[PDB]
Amino acid sequence: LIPAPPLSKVPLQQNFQDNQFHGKWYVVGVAGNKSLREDKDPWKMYATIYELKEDKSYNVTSVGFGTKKCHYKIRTFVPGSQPGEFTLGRIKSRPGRTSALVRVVSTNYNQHAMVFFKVVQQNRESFNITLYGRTKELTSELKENFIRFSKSLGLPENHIVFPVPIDQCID
Amino acid sequence: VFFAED
Repeated sequence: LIPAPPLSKVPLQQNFQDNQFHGKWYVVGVAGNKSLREDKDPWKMYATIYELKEDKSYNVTSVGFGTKKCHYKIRTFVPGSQPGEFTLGRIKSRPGRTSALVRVVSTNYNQHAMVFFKVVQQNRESFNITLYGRTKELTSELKENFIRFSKSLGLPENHIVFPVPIDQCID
Repeated sequence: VFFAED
């Protein structure tokens, strides 16, 4: 586990606009602090829909393809300490569960976003940077920039994955 | 399936 960077190293998108970040995004890159065993099945692209509600939370629905069937994951992101930051969950961690901090590093709303997450699940800590696109196409100059940003947070290139584009389940 | 984000 590479240690998570201090939040002073993680930019926050200026003048974040929640109603423009709304909608469907594909997970087109991920860089995270664990592992990566080459002896596996390739990680398939999935989609996340951020639906902004009048109470300024997002209802966040992911859809993806397993082996044979579609899967869904639904949860709420609530505004954090400043615009572009969120935490997981309406009520803070019930019985035994997951907590997360979310910071939108950069977005232009109609093409891509880079979003930093720190997560605890079953007392285990991890972090990732997720690269989102409004379309599935990922070109080389954006792959290069995502690798550079990931390296700036302490992650080397072997911890960076560009999920395989697929048609099942996600559109 | 949901290997990124939260």
